[PDB]
Amino acid sequence: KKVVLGKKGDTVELTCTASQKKSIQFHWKNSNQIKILGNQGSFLTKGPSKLNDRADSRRSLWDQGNFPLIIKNLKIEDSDTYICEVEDQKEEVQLLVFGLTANSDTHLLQGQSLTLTLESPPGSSPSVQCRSPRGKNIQGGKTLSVSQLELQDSGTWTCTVLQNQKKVEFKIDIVVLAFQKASSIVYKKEGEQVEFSFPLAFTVEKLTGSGELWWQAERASSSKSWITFDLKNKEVSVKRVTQDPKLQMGKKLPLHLTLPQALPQYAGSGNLTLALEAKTGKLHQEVNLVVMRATQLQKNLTCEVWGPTSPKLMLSLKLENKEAKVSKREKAVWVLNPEAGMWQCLLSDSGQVLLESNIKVLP
Repeated sequence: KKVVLGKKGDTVELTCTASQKKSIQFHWKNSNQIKILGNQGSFLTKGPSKLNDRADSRRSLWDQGNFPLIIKNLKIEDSDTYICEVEDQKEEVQLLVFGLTANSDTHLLQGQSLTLTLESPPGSSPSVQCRSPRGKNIQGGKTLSVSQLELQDSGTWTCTVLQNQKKVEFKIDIVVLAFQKASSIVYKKEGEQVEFSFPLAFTVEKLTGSGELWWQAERASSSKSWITFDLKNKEVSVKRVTQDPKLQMGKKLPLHLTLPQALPQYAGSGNLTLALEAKTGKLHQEVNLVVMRATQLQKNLTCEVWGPTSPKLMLSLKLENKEAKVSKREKAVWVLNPEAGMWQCLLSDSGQVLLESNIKVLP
């Protein structure tokens, strides 16, 4: 009742051993008495089975009393019981051949699904467990499906098939393209020339990609504001659009959404959607910009932080020398009546300083 598990397209070696270390008559048959292979003296014979072109022995072991059935390029339909007849005795082995394929041979996107399908012989009911590089585990029988892939799922998945207390292992390479950042965030001040950056992971491929960035300026519901770009290899180019501010873009693959001067109205969220192909999908990665404006009215001052600020942060204005001239939790604080000193406006949260903008007072 011996059981051997094979992999589709692999080779297997089914063993037969005589009592004595000498070459004797042996023959391999299947469960329907179809001759696979045997010897005639020292010679190999092959029977009229469907295995004929893929069956062999190792004749260098026959003088050792070993008469193996080697089957290459295993097919699912090679699953059968095989019998070696040697010295008036029968040695029985059940071969079960499995195959395991991803439903996609092409690179996948983050958030897209992955489905593995186990090819199995009639009358077998195996369990399957597969594990991604990140440790994601999926279990099943015929089909195993992960709803949403993570970037960290890219690489070699290891799948174990369990059948008859035996197991066999499949390694499947999964390739997906994903952004290397979720919410990028830049804290600048009325003036500071803003830069943004969203990287990928090299790739080639033909006619392949273009999308655009969308922005929700703070208060200025005046949306539909954007920039459109087409890509091909290490070549990028603005399809058209931009307008509104002077956003400049690069000619080179490592995308740099440039914002000439960080003016106050350019604060808010944004989604940079990328979508290429062969068998498309669309990447996304968030973008956000905050601005701080430290400016003394007349003999009295004020400063304010626009954009995506947290209801957890604080703002403060002091003349650096001495401590807190005004501390608070909001985006538009004021300090009426300042004294000479190179004042610092401070935006943070918890403790670590986020935005810092210096400015002096006169008398």
